[PDB]
Amino acid sequence: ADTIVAVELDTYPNTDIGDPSYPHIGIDIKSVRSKKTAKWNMQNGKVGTAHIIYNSVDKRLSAVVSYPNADSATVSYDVDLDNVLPEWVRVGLSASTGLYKETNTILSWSFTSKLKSNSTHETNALHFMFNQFSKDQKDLILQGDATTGTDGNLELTRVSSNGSPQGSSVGRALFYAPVHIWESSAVVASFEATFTFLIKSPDSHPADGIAFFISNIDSSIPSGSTGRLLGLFPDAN
Amino acid sequence: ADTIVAVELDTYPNTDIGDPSYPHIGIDIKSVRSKKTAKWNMQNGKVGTAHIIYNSVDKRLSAVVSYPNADSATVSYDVDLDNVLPEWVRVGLSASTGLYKETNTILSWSFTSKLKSNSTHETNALHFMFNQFSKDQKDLILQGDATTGTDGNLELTRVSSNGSPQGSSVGRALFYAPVHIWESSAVVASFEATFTFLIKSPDSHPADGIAFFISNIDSSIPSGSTGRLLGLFPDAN
Ligand SMILES: [Ca+2]
Ligand SMILES: [Ca+2]
Ligand SMILES: [Zn+2]
Ligand SMILES: [Zn+2]
Repeated sequence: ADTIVAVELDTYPNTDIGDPSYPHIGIDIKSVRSKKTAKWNMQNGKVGTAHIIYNSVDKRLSAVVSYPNADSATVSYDVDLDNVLPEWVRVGLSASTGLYKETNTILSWSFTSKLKSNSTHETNALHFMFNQFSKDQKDLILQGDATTGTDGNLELTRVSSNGSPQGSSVGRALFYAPVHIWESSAVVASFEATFTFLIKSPDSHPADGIAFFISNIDSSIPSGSTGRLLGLFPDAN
Repeated sequence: ADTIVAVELDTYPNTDIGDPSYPHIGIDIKSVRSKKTAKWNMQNGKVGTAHIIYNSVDKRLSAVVSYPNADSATVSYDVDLDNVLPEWVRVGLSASTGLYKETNTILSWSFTSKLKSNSTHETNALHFMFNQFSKDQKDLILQGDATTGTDGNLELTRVSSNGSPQGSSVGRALFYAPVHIWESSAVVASFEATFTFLIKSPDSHPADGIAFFISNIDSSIPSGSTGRLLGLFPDAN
């Protein structure tokens, strides 16, 4: 398989393979069996605010989710990013669904790497601010059945049936450029993300969530993920 | 031919094809026949400080170069980036020489676009700070005969024969990711650069200059450019 670490904002409680009995936020080191979990409200179509950092002076890998007028879920996990994730990566988004429908609209996304040339000697960035996912955005290598455009939206489903987004839809949003990580020059590359989603209520028990992965520079949709495999896992372990 | 706009930090006076009598800074719209030139010092092996902006609030493609203990050579040309430079681009550096030698050591490089979702609404970036050109940098699709690494350097020559870098060699340094420009979402993307270089005196009348282009998303070394074509124009017109 391909080595990949994601932040599952899972919206079906996958009762048989490791997730809790509630729709949560998790974090995944190569395994859909997660490393932390945290309770999530699951509001209807409301916007977004999720935020993921990792320094290596404090080596916790963090994430929060708060709708505006809602609380935050600090689902931070301590893991050693030294030996778990390859030197040059390809960041981006992954959502899926299967037999249940939900909206996986992303409207904005950002990033900032800062990797330790000689720690003070002017580290390297890849910062962006994608508030405007257009029709013909071409630094995205969006796999699967992802769409974009028509508005400022990134639609990681098969959409526009009145926003009832055609279940067993999987879509990935691999960003174009690579970033140095593994450790080697050490690994304080304090990568940030802003993950402003929209999960509309389709009045249909909405369930499978969007992830935010960091993968190897090569990828595909692994062995089918039309459902609980969450777009990036080949296997349910 | 490839639609291209360069900014020349020329060291060779090309009287025949149209450069003035001294080593100059200039600016190019689809031709080596520049629009404006200015006085540039051309010292020996010293370092670096160049700077290129374009604010469409002011439509000046301004450019200065300073050695420390030197002046600032403004070569700003009125150009409307509306109709001259493609809807998605591929930025990068370009150095070349032919029949004369020069060292074209680049030691750091940067960028910052800021492009107008809805003018205030959180312009998109692509900021990087390459102070750490590695041996195996892979967000560069460096063309020609450019090299990198072994130290923090981006050697746009064939070099290391005591760094007297083996005349008639060309190498460009195309960055990986594109930028939306042409106008379409209007063109206030104030793209900045910082271009810390080092032109060693080879004891051989140092000549052919380094550039800074914003080309099409495809390019090459055009039709052979071992010399006056400055790495990027197919023809001298
Ligand atoms: Ca699920
Ligand atoms: Ca020339
Ligand atoms: Zn889960
Ligand atoms: Zn010139």
